Amino acid sequence: VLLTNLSEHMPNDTRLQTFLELAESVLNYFQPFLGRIEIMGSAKRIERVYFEISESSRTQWEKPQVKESKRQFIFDVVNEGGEKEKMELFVNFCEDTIFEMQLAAQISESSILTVRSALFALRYNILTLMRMLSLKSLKKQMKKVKKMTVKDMVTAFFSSYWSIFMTLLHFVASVFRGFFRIIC
Amino acid sequence: FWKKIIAYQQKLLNYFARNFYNMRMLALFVAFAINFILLFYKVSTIAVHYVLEESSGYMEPTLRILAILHTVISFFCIIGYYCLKVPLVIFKREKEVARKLEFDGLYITEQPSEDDIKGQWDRLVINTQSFPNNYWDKFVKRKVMDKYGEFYGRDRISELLGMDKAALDFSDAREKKKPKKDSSLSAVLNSIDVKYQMWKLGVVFTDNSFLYLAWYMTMSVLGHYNNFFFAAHLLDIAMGFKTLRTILSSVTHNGKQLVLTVGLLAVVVYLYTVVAFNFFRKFYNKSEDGDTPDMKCDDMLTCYMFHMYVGVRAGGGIGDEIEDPAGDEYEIYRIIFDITFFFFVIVILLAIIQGLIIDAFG
Amino acid sequence: TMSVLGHYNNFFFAAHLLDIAMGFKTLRTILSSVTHNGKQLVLTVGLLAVVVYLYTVVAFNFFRKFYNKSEDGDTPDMKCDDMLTCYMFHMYVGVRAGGGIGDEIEDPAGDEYEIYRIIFDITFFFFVIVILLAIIQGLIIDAFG
Amino acid sequence: ELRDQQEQVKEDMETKCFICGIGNDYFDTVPHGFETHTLQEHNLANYLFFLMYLINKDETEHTGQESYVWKMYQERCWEFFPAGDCFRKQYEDQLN
Amino acid sequence: ELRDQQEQVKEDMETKCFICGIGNDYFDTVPHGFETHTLQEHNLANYL
Ligand SMILES: Nc1ncnc2c1ncn2[C@@H]1O[C@H](COP(=O)(O)OP(=O)(O)OP(=O)(O)O)[C@@H](O)[C@H]1O
Ligand SMILES: Nc1ncnc2c1ncn2[C@@H]1O[C@H](COP(=O)(O)OP(=O)(O)OP(=O)(O)O)[C@@H](O)[C@H]1O
Ligand SMILES: [Zn+2]
Ligand SMILES: [Zn+2]
Repeated sequence: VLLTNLSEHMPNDTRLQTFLELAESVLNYFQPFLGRIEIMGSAKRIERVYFEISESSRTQWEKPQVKESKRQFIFDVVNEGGEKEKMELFVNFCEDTIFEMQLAAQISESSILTVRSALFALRYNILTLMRMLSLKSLKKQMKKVKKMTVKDMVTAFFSSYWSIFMTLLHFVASVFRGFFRIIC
Repeated sequence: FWKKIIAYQQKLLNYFARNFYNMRMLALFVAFAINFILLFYKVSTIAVHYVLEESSGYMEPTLRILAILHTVISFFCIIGYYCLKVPLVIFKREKEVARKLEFDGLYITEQPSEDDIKGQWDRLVINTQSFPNNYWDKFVKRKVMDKYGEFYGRDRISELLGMDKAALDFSDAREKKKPKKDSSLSAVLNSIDVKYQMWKLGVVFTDNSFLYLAWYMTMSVLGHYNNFFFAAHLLDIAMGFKTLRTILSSVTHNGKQLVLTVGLLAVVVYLYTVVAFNFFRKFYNKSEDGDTPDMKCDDMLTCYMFHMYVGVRAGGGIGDEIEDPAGDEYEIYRIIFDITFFFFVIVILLAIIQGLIIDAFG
Repeated sequence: TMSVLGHYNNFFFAAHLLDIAMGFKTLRTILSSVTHNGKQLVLTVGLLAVVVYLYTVVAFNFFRKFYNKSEDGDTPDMKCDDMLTCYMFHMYVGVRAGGGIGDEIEDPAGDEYEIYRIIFDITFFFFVIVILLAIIQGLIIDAFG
Repeated sequence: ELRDQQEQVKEDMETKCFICGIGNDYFDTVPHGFETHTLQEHNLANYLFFLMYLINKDETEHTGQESYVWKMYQERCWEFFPAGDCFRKQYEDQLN
Repeated sequence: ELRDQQEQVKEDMETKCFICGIGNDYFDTVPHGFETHTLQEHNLANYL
């Protein structure tokens, strides 16, 4: 807190900057627990205030129901509220939230299968496609197409994508079978 | 030898990639022509048959040729998509996984969430020698080694990313290696990354647009077996026209709200069926003759189906289709029943649907 | 030309009442609601035609027995024995019906396809009658806004 | 009306600070200035945490600022909340 | 249209002074400055 106050009130001091890199680890550790606010101080002057925020406090504030309460409060003050009582409403909401947080802290005492099936089917079908594609039959294909034979090259070109489409159909059928098995 | 084959194959790939969109438009036009012809079937009756009204006589061969052409165009559309848009998907996936590896250590620190198909499948590609094939940054493995090698283990990172430990050092010390003939066999088998191709096939199979085009091809193929399967290709107008997409965005903008409104309608009609089944069973006789009574509310499921099917579609509610309440001791209760049904199910919930559509437009 | 034709047949003078659209600023403002989204309205009509065509395909392939529109049993008037006839029947009758085609086709009770036909009628009512007409209304109201 | 109210709530939050009310245009002179101000300087969550800290802290252990804010909260005087002014606006010339 | 007109009336009253027309942003430099100006300095009731 001392170092953060000094850094924020001495923004152009390299001598303090060096201390900041030296204390980078401690400051990084304490960043979640350090809370900063600004107030209109006793000297008719705006002042920074640094305080401690508890881990339990942070968790209870980040609880989803507290977030829903915050959203409802913001909606209420923005739509059905004025600037005269805005801070009064904010303080009342803060008090209610603090009480709920404290009560929750007191009372707090202490899919994958279908993904696996789809992955296994992908593996099996693509492995079958790779097995049928990569073979010693290239010599037989050459023996068919000795010469140029644009017709043969185009036929093989279309056959490759037909095989890809058939593999996709087999994979889709396997996925459907797996889904039926898991639901039954 | 293979230079000319590769040149011709690349020429065909580029042609299909260039003409991908034009072939989609041609497929839509051929589907429209096929359906215009299909408007000319009649039933002839033993098994019945579907016969064209061959006023000119050329409709049957034209339909057969159009079906063949549509199937060929669908196959060419699949090929063109693979040539054109698959590389973009591969580039996006490679970029995403490389950035997750380098800036988050996905497979170094936190591991996939065990329910993310994308991460579980992308675990395969990291080991491949062609990991950033479409992504420009070829130094991603080196960057990950530099960032995470100091603590997590150099050898372990090398195993994770599939790169050799001291191959470069050994080659610099002494290479003593010789090349191999290209025309000789296995020169293609040893030059293809089977694991990378496996990952690519997996991601393109999981791609949504590729699946849609495969469904299009399958329906086109089924159209030869039964010609009416070509009618399913008219659904492509939704995905083909920007203005039609803008119009359908009104429906699809609040689809969740529409579905929940339908569910609420089902629940309130179920409550009305409970009330009718417990108090108004005598009024649900839907038989003209008095000899045989057709009671539509003697069973709870039958009454619920009757309400859903008839009262919702009726202009004035269930009261339009159930017996007149005049002269009964429950006349006032039944009038309230019918009026509230008309006000809630017919007037309000349908108004909720209309308002959802109009609010989506706005 | 229409005024000249009005002497030959006096009812051609009725075509001159269309000039109120081009004559009144307030009427032009009112018709601007229709004409602002005319392309969207035409495309919505086309989409309605396409979806009704799909429904006619389904009915012609599975629900031909229910399209008898004859009171007497001696002479059957089948409205879906021909694809074009079924399409015209759907467009002309089911769209104009309050509850869809199910208001005008045979009762599905007691049939083995009862559930499928109930789904058919309910989906027709929801899409053609409830949604697409709502799309037209929303287009007009959005043009006003 | 509900949709417009939600949009208005979003806009009056994305364009103004909830505490001081200074618009985002003033804070956006520094890059990310508005979000930095709303998440580090005038965070309503931080104000709630400060109120809770004051309530749970013993009265005798309060510092000068803590005692001042605590007395003002006890009297329900909310003048200590920065209204129309902030640290940056107070020390504009010193910082930049 | 009626709802939008009511909202516009509310906004042009919550953001400007009815008499001088100076926006609330100028007066809000002082805390509660706009309401103080509209209820003590340029009150239309006071003018009446
Ligand atoms: N005093 C303030 N405190 C916090 N945020 C503020 C404040 N004033 C204005 N804002 C603005 O509020 C925006 C987000 O606020 P808020 O936390 O309510 O939104 P959210 O995305 O719904 O939050 P959450 O992550 O809790 O769901 C910020 O981007 C910020 O610009
Ligand atoms: N010249 C002005 N006189 C009074 N109020 C003004 C003037 N100019 C702007 N205003 C604004 O008008 C707002 C309220 O005005 P007005 O008295 O009409 O509202 P109201 O809440 O309907 O009043 P009432 O209490 O009489 O029902 C004030 O908050 C103020 O900011
Ligand atoms: Zn602020
Ligand atoms: Zn004034």
